[PDB]
Amino acid sequence: TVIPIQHIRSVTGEPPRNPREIPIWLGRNAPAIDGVFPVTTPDLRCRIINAILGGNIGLSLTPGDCLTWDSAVATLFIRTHGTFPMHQLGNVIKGIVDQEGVATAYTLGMMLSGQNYQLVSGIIRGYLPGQAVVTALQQRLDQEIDDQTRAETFIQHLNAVYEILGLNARGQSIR
Amino acid sequence: TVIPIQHIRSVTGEPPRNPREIPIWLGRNAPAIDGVFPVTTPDLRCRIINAILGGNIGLSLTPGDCLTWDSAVATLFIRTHGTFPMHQLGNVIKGIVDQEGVATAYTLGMMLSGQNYQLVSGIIRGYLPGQAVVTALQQRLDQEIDDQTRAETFIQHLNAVYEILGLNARGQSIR
Amino acid sequence: TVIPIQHIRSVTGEPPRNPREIPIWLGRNAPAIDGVFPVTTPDLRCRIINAILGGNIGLSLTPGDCLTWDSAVATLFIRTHGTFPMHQLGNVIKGIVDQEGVATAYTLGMMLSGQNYQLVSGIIRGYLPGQAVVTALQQRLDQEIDDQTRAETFIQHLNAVYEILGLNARGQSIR
Amino acid sequence: TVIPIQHIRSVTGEPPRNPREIPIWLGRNAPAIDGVFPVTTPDLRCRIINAILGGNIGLSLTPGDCLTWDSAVATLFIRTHGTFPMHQLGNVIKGIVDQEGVATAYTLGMMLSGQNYQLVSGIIRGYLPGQAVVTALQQRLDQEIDDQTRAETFIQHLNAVYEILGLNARGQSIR
Amino acid sequence: TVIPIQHIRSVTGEPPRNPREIPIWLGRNAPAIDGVFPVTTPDLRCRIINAILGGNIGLSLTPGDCLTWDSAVATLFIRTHGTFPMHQLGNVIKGIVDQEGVATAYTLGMMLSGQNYQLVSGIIRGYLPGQAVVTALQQRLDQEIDDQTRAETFIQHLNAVYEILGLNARGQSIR
Amino acid sequence: TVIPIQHIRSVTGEPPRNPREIPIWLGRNAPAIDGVFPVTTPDLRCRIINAILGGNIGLSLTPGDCLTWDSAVATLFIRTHGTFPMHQLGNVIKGIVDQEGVATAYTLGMMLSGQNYQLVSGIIRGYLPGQAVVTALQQRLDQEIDDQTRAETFIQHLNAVYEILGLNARGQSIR
Repeated sequence: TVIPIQHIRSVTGEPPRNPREIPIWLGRNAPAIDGVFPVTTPDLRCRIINAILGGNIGLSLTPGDCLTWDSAVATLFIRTHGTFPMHQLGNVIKGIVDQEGVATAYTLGMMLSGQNYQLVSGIIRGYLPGQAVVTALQQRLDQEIDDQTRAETFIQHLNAVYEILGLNARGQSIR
Repeated sequence: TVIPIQHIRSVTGEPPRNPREIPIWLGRNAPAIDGVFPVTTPDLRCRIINAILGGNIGLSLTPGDCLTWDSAVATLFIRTHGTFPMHQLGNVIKGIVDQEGVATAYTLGMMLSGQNYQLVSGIIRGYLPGQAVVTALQQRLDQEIDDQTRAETFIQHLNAVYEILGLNARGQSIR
Repeated sequence: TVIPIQHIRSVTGEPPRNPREIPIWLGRNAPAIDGVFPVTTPDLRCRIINAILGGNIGLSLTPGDCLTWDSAVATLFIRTHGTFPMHQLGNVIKGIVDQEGVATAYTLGMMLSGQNYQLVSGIIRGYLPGQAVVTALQQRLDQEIDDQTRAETFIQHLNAVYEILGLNARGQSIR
Repeated sequence: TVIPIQHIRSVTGEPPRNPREIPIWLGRNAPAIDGVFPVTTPDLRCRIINAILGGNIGLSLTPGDCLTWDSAVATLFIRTHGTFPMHQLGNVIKGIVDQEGVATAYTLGMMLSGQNYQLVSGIIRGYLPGQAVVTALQQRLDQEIDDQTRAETFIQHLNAVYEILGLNARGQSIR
Repeated sequence: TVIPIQHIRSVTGEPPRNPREIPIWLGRNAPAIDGVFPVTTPDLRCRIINAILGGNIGLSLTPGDCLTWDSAVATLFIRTHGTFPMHQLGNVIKGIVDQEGVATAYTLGMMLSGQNYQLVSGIIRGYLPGQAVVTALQQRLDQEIDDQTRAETFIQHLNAVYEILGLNARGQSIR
Repeated sequence: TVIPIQHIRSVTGEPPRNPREIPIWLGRNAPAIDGVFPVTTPDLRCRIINAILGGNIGLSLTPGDCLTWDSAVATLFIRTHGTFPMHQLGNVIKGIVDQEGVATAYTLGMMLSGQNYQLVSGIIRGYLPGQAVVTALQQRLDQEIDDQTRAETFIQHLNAVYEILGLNARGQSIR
């Protein structure tokens, strides 16, 4: 095969030069890249990741690393931050909430941790924008069946509760 | 099934930064997008929209919100301006009437509103060129049988009235 | 299908900024476009025109408008100039013969005036380049059996008289 | 069905601005265009000329005119110069020998005249660069069996005689 | 086959202006090229390198010189610097562990030295990043069988130790 | 069967205007051209060269002249510089020796000369750096059997001699 790199690299754009911003940059373009091209085999994830990173030192992956987007995003964290990602999940989540917003930090949160709803849910509930929201969001997530049902319906609920109070993704008033 | 994003960007350009300026940019550039690469289902429209807006998780859509290029546009306007933003919808429409004219202000307004004949009809009738037009246009639309039918035959009737009086699109004379 | 946009756009160039000029510009670059990519169906004209004129939602066409290159140019004229009273058809046509010449002004002239031969034939007669050409043309049109055939063979006969006298499209001498 | 217009436009270049230069510029570039992409039908030859010229010029041809490259080059000469190319054949050939030398002027002179070897040879014999070149070239051409084959091997024989005297393509002395 | 050069040449970028900088630039950018287009044979490595470096008849390789990317990078090194004697292998390697770090310098030193594991292991032990690394790495290599296994397990151990101590490739702490 | 002239010409660039400068320009760019697009038959070599030099009939090769790249470049040298142009071939060569060193000069200087070992050997020996270089290279080349052999091993032996004395490519010291 040959990967359509002309296209994939228009969705994504050019990467950040500060190289401990990279795992979060690749983390939040992954959903888009999967729409524009079906990435099925770990060989193609590795090929795509290595193409879009270009000439950066020590930052090529192996197909061993790139089994899921998570596993890859965790491996590029370990080679930049030095630590494992799940020895500072708290600080990383808080840092994203402040720049990008809750629905972003939720998403990267469950890439880095490894689809651990319990933990990431609890760390986020900390950084929600005001007490009122926290109570609102909680009663919606308590009326699902399982924690498997809650990890699909979490963004759907946050987006409904922010409509009522009139806030804007980054958690500021529209009003 | 490679969505050719590089070509679609060649025609539309880059979307704005200030995400209050995204919902109209998407309505304006819609019939260009659809000429380069023709969409068919909601599925594809989702995959195209998300890929254009890039690595933005906050303004990401789902198939549910994308039956039509209008349903997509409406959903984004409620996330950015909030519901019942009637003073702002007043202001985006008054702006267009001055640059473009009333038949453009009508279609963009009706797109951003979720095809709300009653609201947008009302706003435009305050920005028409002079008392005699308002009255002539209304008498024609009142003869029509229901509100679905008025929304169909509005640009039609506005033209007929503007032609008699000898105005061009921007409501200035050609006699 | 797959419309070769970035090739078509290399060949035509950029559409002019004052949009009153567009309609005559889409006429001159038609036989170039048909070179690069043969436009068969009206659905394909719409797609190509819409992608060229970019994010200008004022000028978007439908299959309904663009059946022939001349139908499409006629519509785009109406929207940039306005619908005229018949008594002013003369003043539109004159203008065009000074830019483009008689064969242009005839064709648009019949589109704008419900394809009526008597009116626009009678108007054009006035603006030909010299007495000789006028009588030269008539005799060829007076051998024809009815006004239906005259309406077809008008361009054909006009070119044959301009050949003989040694005149360019604008009706001046080639030297 | 879709011609490679990107590749052909690299081989030719931009057309010259002064349109009395166009009909010879197209004669020089023809045999290279035949190499890059094969041109078999009139309908193809038409399209390639119409796309190269580009619509700023307004020199559109038809599948009747573009039958053979010489018939196309013939037609464009009339619509710029106003005369027939056979009105002054000497004064065209003498021009092309003063810039590009004998082998260009042989090649366009056969194009304009309609493969009239007997005439074009008789004209160019006058403009050759010195008595012994003339008498040396006319020894070789008199040795070959017929005139069909003389017109084939003419440039093959000319390049030889320029070698043995040490002149370049523009008939100047190399030393 | 024809190779996708325009795509490869958009992922790597322009090669540096000083040609002593070229042989390492090519090592950094190898994995990217393998991403765009998987390079399988020595032939295809040659074709790709020769096209990227363009007009340099100076640095053009053959299939002999490029079996593996590490052969090419060595051959290109010998040209741009010159073959140097044993006592100068010190200043070559120290120069590189400063730019790129131990893993790069080990692989090139083993290549510019005819795989002299005792020499290139000895020199690299002076430029390791702290005494506790020097000692930890030694123990792992020591409990291997012979020098041939030690040569092929070196980079495996280096990285394992660098991981525990939490260093990046350039050999500096990131915690 | 399209020759892709836009890809080739993105790697080589635009050939120089002064027709004396061409033969060496095509020598330098030869390996990069066959990197982008693999030639095989003499036919295709002919077709690519004529496409590049464009609408230039004065420098137009035939398949007879194009067995190899070198055979083309020799023939084009003889059309522009003369037969036995030995003062001229002196200065192209000494020129390249003072920018790019002896090993390029031997390779280019050989193509321009149609692989005339004894002539290009002779020229270069008088630009080598110092008397001790000349004796040693000569002894090593003399130990060879045939004159064909000597031209296969010439660069190899230059670099042995150069590497004892401790010189780089450009005849500069490396101590």
